[PDB]
Amino acid sequence: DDVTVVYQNGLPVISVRLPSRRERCQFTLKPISDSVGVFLRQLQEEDRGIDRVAIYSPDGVRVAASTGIDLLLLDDFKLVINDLTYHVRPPKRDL
Repeated sequence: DDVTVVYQNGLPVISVRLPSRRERCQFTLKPISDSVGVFLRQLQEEDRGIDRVAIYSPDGVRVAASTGIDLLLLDDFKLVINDLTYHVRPPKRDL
């Protein structure tokens, strides 16, 4: 339960723990414009020691980058930071 998904002002907020400092860093994104590559590119740009960054679907399949993040916020998934295979369940939305 080390990574959150809690909405504020109609948009997702993803507070995750970084590898360098343990202070939780939240990530505000847009379901419309922001994509998975904006999120992971961001994450790489808040820790210089993040080596391989990934996101997988429940069935292990790597989710693409140009996929909209609104489409990622329909089901649960896995955010992978280094050896950390993270599991995330996002609250219910419509679209």
